Amino acid sequence: VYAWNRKRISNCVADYSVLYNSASFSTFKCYGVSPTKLNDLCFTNVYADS
Amino acid sequence: FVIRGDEVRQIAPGQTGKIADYNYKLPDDFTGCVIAWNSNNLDSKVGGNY
Amino acid sequence: QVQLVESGGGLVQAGGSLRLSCAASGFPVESENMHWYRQAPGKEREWVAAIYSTGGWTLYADSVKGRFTISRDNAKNTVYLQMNSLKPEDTAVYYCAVQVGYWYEGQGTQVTVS
Repeated sequence: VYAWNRKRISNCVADYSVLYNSASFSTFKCYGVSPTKLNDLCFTNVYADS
Repeated sequence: FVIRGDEVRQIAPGQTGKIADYNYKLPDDFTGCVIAWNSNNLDSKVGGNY
Repeated sequence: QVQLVESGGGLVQAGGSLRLSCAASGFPVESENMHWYRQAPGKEREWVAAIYSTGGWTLYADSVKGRFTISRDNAKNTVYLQMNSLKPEDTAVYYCAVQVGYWYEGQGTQVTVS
């Protein structure tokens, strides 16, 4: 957690519907996006912290 | 009805979730409330209750 | 008196084909959703299958994909379970559990693999 993996994501197609409907995630808490209506929104870059 | 432990949070108005979207959706202006009690001695059995 | 009688269990070789049966009387079977109950030496008892009302709607566990076939006698409320492509580790004792109120389960039957 103190050396969390950092990933830079862009230049591709994001399908968050499968992630939302995966049902394998105990917590899916969104502060800054809605769980739905995220497919038609896109930005300059995406940062992933694992 | 009968739900599981993490399903308690999803049974609430304005709360997102797969079950809250496909099974039981509460209205935004819902008036009333929810009473949930443990039933480990009635709805649970050795070998699995399905 | 609501009772269970078991039939079909016994010694068998891998790859056989037979009828397994739980016969119960005194109540209708389409009343609710029954399930089946398997016992093998290990951690805890392990599930196999159950069918539901308003159509067959047969459901199997992940380890039993497409092997058990069930033919079902609606006129005289009888089960018929039919086994296919048997491999060893499922040596077990079988029960069939139904709901009419109180919790009910019979005596079961023995199944072995040689």
